[PDB]
Amino acid sequence: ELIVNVINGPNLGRLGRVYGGTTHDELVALIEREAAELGLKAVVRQSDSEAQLLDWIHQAADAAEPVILNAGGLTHTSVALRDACAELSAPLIEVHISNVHAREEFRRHSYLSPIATGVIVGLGIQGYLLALRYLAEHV
Amino acid sequence: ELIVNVINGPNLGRLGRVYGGTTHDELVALIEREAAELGLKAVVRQSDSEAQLLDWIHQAADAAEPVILNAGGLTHTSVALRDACAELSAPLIEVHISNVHAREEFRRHSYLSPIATGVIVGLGIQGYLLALRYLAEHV
Amino acid sequence: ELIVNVINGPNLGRLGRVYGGTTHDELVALIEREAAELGLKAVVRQSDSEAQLLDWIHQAADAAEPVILNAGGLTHTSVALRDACAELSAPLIEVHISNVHAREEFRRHSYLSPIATGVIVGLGIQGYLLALRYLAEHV
Amino acid sequence: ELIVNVINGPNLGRLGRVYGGTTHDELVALIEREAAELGLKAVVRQSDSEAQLLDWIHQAADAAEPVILNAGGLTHTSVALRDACAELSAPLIEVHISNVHAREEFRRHSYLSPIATGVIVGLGIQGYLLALRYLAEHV
Amino acid sequence: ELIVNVINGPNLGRLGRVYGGTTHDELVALIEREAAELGLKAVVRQSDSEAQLLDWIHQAADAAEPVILNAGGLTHTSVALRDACAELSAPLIEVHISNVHAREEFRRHSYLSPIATGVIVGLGIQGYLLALRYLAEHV
Amino acid sequence: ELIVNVINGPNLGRLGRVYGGTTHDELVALIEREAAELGLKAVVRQSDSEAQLLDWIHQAADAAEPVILNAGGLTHTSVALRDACAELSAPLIEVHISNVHAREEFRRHSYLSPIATGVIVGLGIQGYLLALRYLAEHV
Amino acid sequence: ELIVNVINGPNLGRLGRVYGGTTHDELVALIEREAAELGLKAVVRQSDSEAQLLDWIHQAADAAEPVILNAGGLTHTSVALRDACAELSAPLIEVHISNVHAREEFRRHSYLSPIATGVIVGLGIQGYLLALRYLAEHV
Amino acid sequence: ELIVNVINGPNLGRLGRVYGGTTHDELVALIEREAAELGLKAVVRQSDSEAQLLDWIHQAADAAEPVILNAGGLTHTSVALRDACAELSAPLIEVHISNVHAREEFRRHSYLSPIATGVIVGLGIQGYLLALRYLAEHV
Amino acid sequence: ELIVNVINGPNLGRLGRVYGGTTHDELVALIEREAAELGLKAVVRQSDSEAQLLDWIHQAADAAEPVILNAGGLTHTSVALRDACAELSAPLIEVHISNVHAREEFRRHSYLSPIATGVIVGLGIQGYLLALRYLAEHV
Amino acid sequence: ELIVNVINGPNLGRLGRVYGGTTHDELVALIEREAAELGLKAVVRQSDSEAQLLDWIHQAADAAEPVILNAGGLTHTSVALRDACAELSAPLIEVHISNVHAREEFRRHSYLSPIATGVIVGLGIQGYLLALRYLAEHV
Amino acid sequence: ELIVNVINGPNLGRLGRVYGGTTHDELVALIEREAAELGLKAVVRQSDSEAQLLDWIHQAADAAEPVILNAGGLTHTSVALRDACAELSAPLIEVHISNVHAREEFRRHSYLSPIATGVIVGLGIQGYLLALRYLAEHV
Amino acid sequence: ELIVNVINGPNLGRLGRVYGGTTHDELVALIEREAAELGLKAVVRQSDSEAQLLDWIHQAADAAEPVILNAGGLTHTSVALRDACAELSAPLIEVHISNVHAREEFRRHSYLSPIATGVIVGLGIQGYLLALRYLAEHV
Ligand SMILES: O=C(O)[C@]1(O)C=C[C@@H](O)[C@H](O)C1
Ligand SMILES: O=C(O)[C@]1(O)C=C[C@@H](O)[C@H](O)C1
Ligand SMILES: O=C(O)[C@]1(O)C=C[C@@H](O)[C@H](O)C1
Ligand SMILES: O=C(O)[C@]1(O)C=C[C@@H](O)[C@H](O)C1
Ligand SMILES: O=C(O)[C@]1(O)C=C[C@@H](O)[C@H](O)C1
Ligand SMILES: O=C(O)[C@]1(O)C=C[C@@H](O)[C@H](O)C1
Ligand SMILES: O=C(O)[C@]1(O)C=C[C@@H](O)[C@H](O)C1
Ligand SMILES: O=C(O)[C@]1(O)C=C[C@@H](O)[C@H](O)C1
Ligand SMILES: O=C(O)[C@]1(O)C=C[C@@H](O)[C@H](O)C1
Ligand SMILES: O=C(O)[C@]1(O)C=C[C@@H](O)[C@H](O)C1
Ligand SMILES: O=C(O)[C@]1(O)C=C[C@@H](O)[C@H](O)C1
Ligand SMILES: O=C(O)[C@]1(O)C=C[C@@H](O)[C@H](O)C1
Ligand SMILES: [Cl-]
Ligand SMILES: [Cl-]
Ligand SMILES: [Cl-]
Ligand SMILES: [Cl-]
Ligand SMILES: [Cl-]
Ligand SMILES: [Cl-]
Ligand SMILES: [Cl-]
Ligand SMILES: [Cl-]
Ligand SMILES: [Cl-]
Ligand SMILES: [Cl-]
Ligand SMILES: [Cl-]
Ligand SMILES: [Cl-]
Ligand SMILES: [Cl-]
Ligand SMILES: [Cl-]
Ligand SMILES: [Cl-]
Ligand SMILES: [Cl-]
Ligand SMILES: [Cl-]
Ligand SMILES: [Cl-]
Repeated sequence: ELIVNVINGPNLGRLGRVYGGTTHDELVALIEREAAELGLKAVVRQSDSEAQLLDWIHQAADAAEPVILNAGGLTHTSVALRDACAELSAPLIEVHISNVHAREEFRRHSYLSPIATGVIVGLGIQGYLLALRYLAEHV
Repeated sequence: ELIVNVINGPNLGRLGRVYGGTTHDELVALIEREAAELGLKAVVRQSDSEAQLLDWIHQAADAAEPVILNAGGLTHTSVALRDACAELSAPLIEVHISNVHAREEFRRHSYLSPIATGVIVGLGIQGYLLALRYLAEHV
Repeated sequence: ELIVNVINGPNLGRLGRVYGGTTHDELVALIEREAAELGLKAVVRQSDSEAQLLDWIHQAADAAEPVILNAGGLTHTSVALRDACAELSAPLIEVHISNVHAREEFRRHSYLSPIATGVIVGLGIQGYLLALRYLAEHV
Repeated sequence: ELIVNVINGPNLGRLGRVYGGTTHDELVALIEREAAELGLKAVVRQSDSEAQLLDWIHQAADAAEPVILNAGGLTHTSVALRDACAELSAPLIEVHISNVHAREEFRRHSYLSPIATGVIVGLGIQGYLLALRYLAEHV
Repeated sequence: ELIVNVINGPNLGRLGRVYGGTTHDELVALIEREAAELGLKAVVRQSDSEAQLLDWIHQAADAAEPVILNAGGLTHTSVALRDACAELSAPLIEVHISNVHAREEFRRHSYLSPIATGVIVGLGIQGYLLALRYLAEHV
Repeated sequence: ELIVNVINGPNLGRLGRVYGGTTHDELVALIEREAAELGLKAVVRQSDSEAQLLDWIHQAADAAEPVILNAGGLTHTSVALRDACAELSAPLIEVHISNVHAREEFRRHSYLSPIATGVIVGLGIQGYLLALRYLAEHV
Repeated sequence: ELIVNVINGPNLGRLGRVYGGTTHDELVALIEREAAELGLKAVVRQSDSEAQLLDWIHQAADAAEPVILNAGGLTHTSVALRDACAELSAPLIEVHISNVHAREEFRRHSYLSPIATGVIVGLGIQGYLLALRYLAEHV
Repeated sequence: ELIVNVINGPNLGRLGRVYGGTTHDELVALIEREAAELGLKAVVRQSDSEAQLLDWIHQAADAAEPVILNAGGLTHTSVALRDACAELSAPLIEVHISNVHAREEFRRHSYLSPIATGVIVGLGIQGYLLALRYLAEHV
Repeated sequence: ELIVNVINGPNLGRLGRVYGGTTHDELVALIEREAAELGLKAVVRQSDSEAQLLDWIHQAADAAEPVILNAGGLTHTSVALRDACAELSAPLIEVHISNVHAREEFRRHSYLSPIATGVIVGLGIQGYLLALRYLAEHV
Repeated sequence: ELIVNVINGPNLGRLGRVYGGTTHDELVALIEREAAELGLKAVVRQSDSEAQLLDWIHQAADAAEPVILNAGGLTHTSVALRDACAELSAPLIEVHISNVHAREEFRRHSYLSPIATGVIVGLGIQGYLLALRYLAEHV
Repeated sequence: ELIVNVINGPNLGRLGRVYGGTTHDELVALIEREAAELGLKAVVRQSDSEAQLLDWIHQAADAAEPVILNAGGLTHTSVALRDACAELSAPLIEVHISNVHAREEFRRHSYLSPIATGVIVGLGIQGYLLALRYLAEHV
Repeated sequence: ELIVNVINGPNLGRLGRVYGGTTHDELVALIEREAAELGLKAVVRQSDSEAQLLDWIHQAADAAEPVILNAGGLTHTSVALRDACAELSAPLIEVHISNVHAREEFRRHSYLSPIATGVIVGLGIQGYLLALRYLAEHV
């Protein structure tokens, strides 16, 4: 179907001021533009609140919509986020802008990867665009 | 520039008979077709021999050409492969067809990821295509 | 005394749609019915927000009321939740609907168990009812 | 059906002289009284001999009768006990009188929990009674 | 410059009812009094909400103001908090009222210490005052 | 009372030629000046000899005088130093000039912290001055 | 010489009702038949009692007779069994019916293998027969 | 069917000059002789080249022929070898001439055992013969 | 008082045929002779049965008699033995004939030492005699 | 022969003001008295200096005299002390006054025990006397 | 005798374009020149193929010639290489050009060092020359 | 320049009575002779006192003279020694006479290697001579 949810977690609202010079609004505009090219509709949301993130994931579970998720630090710490993402019946693509394996050791474990469909790391902001293209070819 | 090397390691010659139903020749034809669309030239090679893989990586180092590398099992075991890939001055994108984080614990460490530019896992054969598209936008 | 607090953490609002087919409202009605049978009053609350959970625990600490707590994923990750529960002077019973020891290894550690009075796991929704009955016999 | 086996392992014969002031005979009389209230028949047995415990578990496997098991120290050490309990087709409820998570680190692993239906810890002698009530509601 | 942010995390609102008999309002009044003595202005804030804490840290990053941070339990669990604190360009002093090394083993790791300027533990409420004095000598 | 012992361990005699540009004699003069301001007497001693350090600690134990201790490398290696410091009945403040948590992993464990009153790290030479001020307020 | 002891440990009396459909008596009859073919005499014994197993091993030590040993769960837990088997001067062949390496991680360590002559796992009941044939060729 | 592949890995060409006095050609002649006795045909191959080993395993996968494999050092290091052996649909028997559990700790883990049918260790060269006999009884 | 229990666990009945050339009866006669010299009565018992050992320990707990215990392999494996020994109100001296620290790594942990009064290892059979002499001076 | 060296390491000079109320001089007088009873000569020495301890051990190595050694904290930290003690050709008995296994985890490893003849822990000051008696019976 | 084998493993053919500016041919010429000075003959070989390396080691084993070996990445990964080197009866000197202990943690373990005569690391290309000089003095 | 410091740590004064038959004075005479051949001056010092070793290292730091250091046991235990050696601006060569990797596991970690220029192990006393020759070629 058309709709794809792009969910960013804590601190991703500060993009542009490791993660590069593009701002979160620029990111939204890039995503929406690529999604229209692809025949999808992208709904892009960001929150520093875990409960707010869980609500958005819950809604994608009930609507059976795919999710492209950059959980930020919660990647490495939240079992609650993992359990909500485990209910999604449509694909889940875990995105990271930086290469989490070229940093601290503790960033090289994700609670999320074992239940995601796939993972894209280190490809910068284009990683989101590439995740979108995967989803457009997989319907 | 135009040229991109796609290097597959041991056992990837057997694709199609976890990794899906597409054969290695089909993979080559998909890659070459997408690369022409993108304005690149893809040189796709596969070997079960580590020394053969090292030679191909060496040549990409000397020519300063990017590499999209699916090292297979060597991902988790070869320091020699890592050291040769560390000499590449152009981007290196680590690809895995399956989600290595939804399998055995020992597949969740890569010698390669810390020196790659980025990593794509679990997106099937499309992961190669997406890696190509990253490289076409990054020249 | 009469009052018992039943606190559910993140994702437990979604019960019924591992954790079984009963909904969170059904759970509330089962608990309140069993508590009246037992001569207690049950106050049942659920939140995906850690701060909201901490507030409820704080209030039970100040009122010296017992707590039956199913913290969900926070069980395995929150030191903050643990520290607030450590102030309770009345009993704390840790409940889990599923058997956390028949799942992933990371679910077999609880920040909570060392400061709880006791723990009930794998007995489904009845675990809450049984926790209530323990508290009715222990006043 | 009516019958429930309550099996205590080594040292539980010494109850009453961490584990509280009730004796093993008092425990038997409490259990039998609660089981009659519930419409069940409780057969309560205790042994310091692992082979004797294995025989009792074997017999519950062949008769398809549920077991409430407090294995004492064997909880943390016996793979043999685990393997016999794994054959039970009726529910197995692991009971501990003390909170094993508020003690030594080595008491926080059980060979038994991964194959039990559920686990009750730290609720004192009432834990047995509560296990019985779970079984009476689950037939 | 004059301004110093003092940020307390979850449960620190309950001070006074390990952490001693002074209340959070008393703490605020002590800090403000010492800061005026020193020629600074202290802005003291407390929240049980991680997102609220992240917002305050974000604002100190944008204003280039120093932070004295007692994150409570989040010290040991939050990568998100760490990443926001890593953006601060002015000093960050990690404070703990209790000696975290004389307690549970899990309190002896901090996500925060590697990116802080310095750390003060076990000196009670005076630790905040001493952190202030460090900052007044370092401008 | 008036007297405070400031004990520096191996290599701290070389300060000034990570640890900054102030010399050990300058440090002594700074400490003595701040201690007089505070109404105390500071006795500052440095040795590369563990036995010499143990003797000084022994004497503070017998006199019931507080100690501010920067043990240098011995922090991470000496159980003997720990055991002598455990006899002190007056406060012990562990000081480190550098942030030991922003360095090698092996510097992030101290034999000393669990028996100290408190710990100050990364605040440079001022850490000693701040430790003094804690002791002047705590008599 | 002619005699070979075949010793089965706890739970192996229940064979036939992972370990397959053959019963312990059938196993005995298969072994005795193969041993006669080979010119040996097989003495096959089974016990759920560790002390009973130790006695049988002791007797093989004093008689200098080889042992084919399937210790069941005791494989992974008993140092006492290991020490008695270490006295055997004739060969000891450790047998397991299932593949212990395709199961839980804890089954992949044996106290016995380092002192055995050799080990056969995963070959079902034939493993015993093959162990016998090894011993008939090694006299 | 008749055919069984016996594959030896690196260094096994040097047998006879821990592993005993029989040469690799003697081993081949022993195997072929026992296989004819059993009504099978044994094809025995040895290589120090991992790629050569992978090719032989690939061919057994395509022909659906059983494999008796002594991978030598590759046992403990190769994920590539493991993945090729995982495709075999006929039985795989892992053989080791020495007892790998009476040696260095690092020899007590095999990448191969979890996907083999069964494993024979420490029975010398007879282990191959016994593996053959297992396969002759299992068709 | 006069009576001292000397309890030997599994395999110690075989002394004399690492542990030296003295037999268990010789050991008994040496102990009884030294105990009479010392004004005590020694009751020396040995069993390969854990339940039998637990019974003897239970009886020493009820009589408030000291125990000198060489548990053999059970030292390193039994939590049940530990828990029964923890009830003894008179001294418990753990004896080992061999030096358990000059052997396998797994012999360097004892479940028993943390609850014993003291431990004697590597002094051969004299260790028992020395334990007796400690008890004669400690009444 | 007659002579026995009793060597105490750091902090043991402070005995009497865990380790009990006897002073180091009292200890010396007790030892010398027991040694004369036994027909030996005891030379008792104590130092907080590792080099001084090494010299004394060196001299016992050259004279081939036994050593009873309580190294204090150095037990757990010094490889240098271990290597010098490894040269002794006469017996070495490691003594500890307290039970090192009922304390911190880090006290339960000794660099010394693997090269000692034997070890006595937790028997208080009598442990020295008992070590002497072992040596008098072993010449 | 005169002959010394110098064996370089994978990637060492690329020297000169961490490892410095000298090329592999320059290295060969330096070695041969120093070996003639010393009265030896140096045979210097390099391969990226493990099987090729094993063959060269095999030949040195059969000829009883010493080996100076820089295995590159295989140092840290190959058990096969280790086992072939373990057959050498003449000295084996492990050489590394860089300091492997000032790099990643995984480079600080060698499969080779425990069976080598000696190891030289971090001395650059001169390390080979120094290894030669050791061998010339040791015949 | 001409001068090279050769520093030996604890127990190396006892050479000659694992480490071979040459005495420390013989070692000094060998070193001085080789150093004169090379055009250097060797100053060779040995101490069992860590403080004495630190003083010598300090002096080499201030004079900018190279150091060849065999720290003995302190290699594996001293952070203080490491920190003083880290100040040296001229090369530091870590020498060990024995192969520390063919011994106990605990000898295979050095605090020193990560800050040394290079390391020579297992080449006996010649290792010192070879270290000298490295330094003569590196000025
Ligand atoms: O987009 C990223 O690279 C990242 O997910 C963002 C924040 C961090 O906490 C993650 O480690 C990486
Ligand atoms: O493409 C893959 O999924 C993989 O790289 C292939 C072979 C395996 O050894 C890797 O673990 C995953
Ligand atoms: O109720 C349960 O079973 C659970 O507490 C709920 C959510 C999960 O995160 C816990 O692991 C188990
Ligand atoms: O009932 C109990 O609390 C326990 O099962 C009894 C004996 C101990 O060994 C277990 O750890 C706890
Ligand atoms: O101030 C403190 O001591 C602390 O930061 C407060 C709450 C706890 O979670 C930390 O461990 C310590
Ligand atoms: O003052 C310091 O920062 C330190 O205590 C000095 C020397 C080092 O060994 C400690 O790690 C830190
Ligand atoms: O025969 C077997 O497969 C086994 O020895 C029997 C019982 C289990 O406890 C062992 O893990 C395997
Ligand atoms: O046959 C053997 O015993 C072995 O497989 C051969 C070579 C070694 O690397 C294995 O550890 C054992
Ligand atoms: O007496 C002994 O040395 C020992 O207790 C006896 C049997 C073994 O299992 C223990 O490790 C040591
Ligand atoms: O005698 C003792 O108990 C001890 O050896 C003395 C000092 C401590 O450092 C040891 O841990 C125990
Ligand atoms: O020569 C060296 O420094 C090295 O052996 C070469 C390649 C790397 O893989 C080793 O870690 C070091
Ligand atoms: O020279 C040596 O081999 C050594 O440095 C000397 C003493 C020991 O403590 C080191 O482990 C090795
Ligand atoms: Cl996970
Ligand atoms: Cl890595
Ligand atoms: Cl990844
Ligand atoms: Cl915990
Ligand atoms: Cl539990
Ligand atoms: Cl388990
Ligand atoms: Cl960290
Ligand atoms: Cl500690
Ligand atoms: Cl700290
Ligand atoms: Cl073992
Ligand atoms: Cl595995
Ligand atoms: Cl095995
Ligand atoms: Cl323990
Ligand atoms: Cl050790
Ligand atoms: Cl001990
Ligand atoms: Cl190794
Ligand atoms: Cl290090
Ligand atoms: Cl090394």
